[PDB]
Amino acid sequence: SVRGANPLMFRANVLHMLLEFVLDNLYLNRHTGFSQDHTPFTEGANLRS
Amino acid sequence: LLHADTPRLVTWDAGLCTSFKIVPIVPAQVPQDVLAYTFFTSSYAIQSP
Amino acid sequence: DCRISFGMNGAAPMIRDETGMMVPFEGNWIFPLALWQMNTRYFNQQFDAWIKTGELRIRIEMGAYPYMLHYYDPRQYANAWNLTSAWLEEITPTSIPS
Amino acid sequence: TLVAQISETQYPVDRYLDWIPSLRASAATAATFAEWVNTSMKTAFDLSD
Repeated sequence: SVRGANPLMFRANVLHMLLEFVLDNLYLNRHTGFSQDHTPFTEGANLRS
Repeated sequence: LLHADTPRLVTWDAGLCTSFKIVPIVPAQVPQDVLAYTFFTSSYAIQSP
Repeated sequence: DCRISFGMNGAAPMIRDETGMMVPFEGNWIFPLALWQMNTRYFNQQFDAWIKTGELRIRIEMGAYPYMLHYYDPRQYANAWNLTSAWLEEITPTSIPS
Repeated sequence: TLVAQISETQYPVDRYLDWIPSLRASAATAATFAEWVNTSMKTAFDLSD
């Protein structure tokens, strides 16, 4: 069945999912740029583009 | 053993870093008898987080 | 923090004060320019029917502003609503009309 | 003298124009203001270089 799954493989499936999650979220945040706000919503903030 | 493929260690990311997204499920009842349609910000198309 | 709440079943709609009170659309008010600047469309839709007809005095603290004035004829009828609603509709988050 | 009026520095100025609303100027805003001042000065004094 396409809609079915074996209940006894759940731990291995979850561990593989966590491995995929960690092994994907393995990047370095990069500085991009900023721009001073002109509108009065933020009180002179440095918005990021 | 002569020439092993090098891995990729540094991989920059430019977008905002997150993994949880908020998703709507059912449409809202913006046109309703009780409250006038001028109350909701959806009528004025104000973008919300 | 100024939040507008509609009144159900005929109760007057009322906005939120600085202390936390909910005051109705009456009396004399004081607004910073930034409030109307950020809510140029919500406030305009809700306040026109009260400023023109009902009792509502709003003082918008600005500091300095460019002005342009029109000389009307005093021996004839005059009305400045068509002149004021234009400014209150062209008020925008980025800029200010004269 | 004219950038210490709108920015936040420690240059002792008279600060006459404080009743006129403004914002805490940032680097880009101050740079644009300085460029306008510079081009106005060159235009007035007839310089090209």
